[PDB]
Amino acid sequence: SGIRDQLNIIVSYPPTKQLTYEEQDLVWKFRYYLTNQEKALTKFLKCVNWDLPQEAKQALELLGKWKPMDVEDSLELLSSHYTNPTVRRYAVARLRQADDEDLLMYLLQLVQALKYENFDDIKNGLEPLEQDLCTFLISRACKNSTLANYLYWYVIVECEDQDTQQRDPKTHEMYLNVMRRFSQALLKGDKSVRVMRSLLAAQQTFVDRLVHLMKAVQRESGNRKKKNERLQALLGDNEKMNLSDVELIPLPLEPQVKIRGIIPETATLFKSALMPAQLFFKTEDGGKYPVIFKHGDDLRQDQLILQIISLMDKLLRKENLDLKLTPYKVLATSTKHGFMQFIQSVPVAEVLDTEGSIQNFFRKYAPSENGPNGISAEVMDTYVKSCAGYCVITYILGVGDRHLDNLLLTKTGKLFHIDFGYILGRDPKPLPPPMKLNKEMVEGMGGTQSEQYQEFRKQCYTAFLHLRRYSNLILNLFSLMVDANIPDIALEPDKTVKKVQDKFRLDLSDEEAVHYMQSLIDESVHALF
Ligand SMILES: Nc1ncc(-c2ccnc(Nc3ccncc3)n2)c(CC2CC2)n1
Repeated sequence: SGIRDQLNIIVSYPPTKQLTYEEQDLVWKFRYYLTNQEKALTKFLKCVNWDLPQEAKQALELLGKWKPMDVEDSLELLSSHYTNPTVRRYAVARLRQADDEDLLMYLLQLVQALKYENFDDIKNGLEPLEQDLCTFLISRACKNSTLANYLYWYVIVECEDQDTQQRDPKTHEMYLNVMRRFSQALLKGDKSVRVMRSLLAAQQTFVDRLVHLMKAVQRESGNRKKKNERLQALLGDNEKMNLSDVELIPLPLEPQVKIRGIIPETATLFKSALMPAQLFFKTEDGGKYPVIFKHGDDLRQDQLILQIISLMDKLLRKENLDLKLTPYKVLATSTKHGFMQFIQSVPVAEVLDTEGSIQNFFRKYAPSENGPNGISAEVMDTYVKSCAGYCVITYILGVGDRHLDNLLLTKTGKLFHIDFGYILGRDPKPLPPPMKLNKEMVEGMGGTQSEQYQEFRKQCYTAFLHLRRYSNLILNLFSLMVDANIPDIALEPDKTVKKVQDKFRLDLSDEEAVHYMQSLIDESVHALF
């Protein structure tokens, strides 16, 4: 039997690779032989004409007898492609074997995946073991405060979405029903479950008041110094604003952190057009949590990229590879405003302007005599690792608008990227390089002939080989985002996944891919001359 060779190629395919008429009839011919292969069920379900009552009936029979698929593959079954109630329930049942830690990593996409669900089932669950996506998400949210906090904010922003409201009123109403269903489930739950609902309410009003505070500061006609004094004044008045002192509510940005209020004196506005605020949150244990509060911007694209960077960091750490990345938290509280976790760092542009180079900066704040080029071995290892991680991650996500004001550096050697306005190949200038690696980074690791540069390339291959192994999960997650109001996705929804897939070079073998990665680093470093 030599047919199993061509058959195994079809099974190993990416989730978004369309099966040809020939491949389709080959999978449908050998269905029963494939019931022992789990990664095959995925390929089997896309051969079925679900509009044919006889064909669907036999397929649902095979589903039952089939070796259950991994959580990662069940995500495909929740995309717009499947409408079969039984296939969608099967996906929920497989997603259920995953723990809350993995579930949270997928929550952003699953809230999107609700627009592919039965809208009538969602509405009818409202008061006048085999759950749908809505029922499952609420079920898990009632048992986990962290899960419930993100479910609240991810859904509220979709309700608030005015573009969805006018261009698709059916979808907007479904999300209001998802919110109503969640609120209903919380009020019907235990003593612990019912307090969760008032905590979400408290956070909502805190955000509402914080929004109002931002608008009140702009009433002050004066300069930034006068605007800052205005911000600090209003923040001190807890009778009026009620933001310096509040009952310990979870921080929307990181719900595991409970807060007492915002320190009024250390609160300032950033020198930028939209003037976002830098706010220090008093935690329950007397600590400080710096946040950026942005009003007049849609953080949903940055929220998606940072959620993917977080997943890629977790996947790499799981493979015993800590590339010292900065997956800072981003939570959108509206389509008009949101939070970002503040990381203490210096933009690479300010590094050059004040110290001349990265290596000078490193020598100033972290010197070591026997260390490479007079810099600490720990700081240098951190920098080489982070450069590598970000080089591969930005390449995969096709991050544009890379300039030295949105490349940040820490004194501990951590290098990270911010502001993901241009993603999936888009850039302000035409013909962008596929590898975003500038001369400043190369010079920081001691030039193209250093041992650090060789380690950097090595780390790049490792990271690229590890992330390619997780392409199925990443591509499934991006596939659930196709119809989301994410600017760089909404431009070409139908072409989005393919833009990510091509970066993996899944056509090449592990050895060929390392060759491609080493040449791509070569050609980009070459172009810098
Ligand atoms: N769009 C955007 N995306 C991310 C960040 C961000 C996120 C996390 N940490 C930091 N840190 C710094 C940044 C600039 N200078 C020092 C630290 N910045 C920022 C910078 C804030 C001025 C608005 N903007």
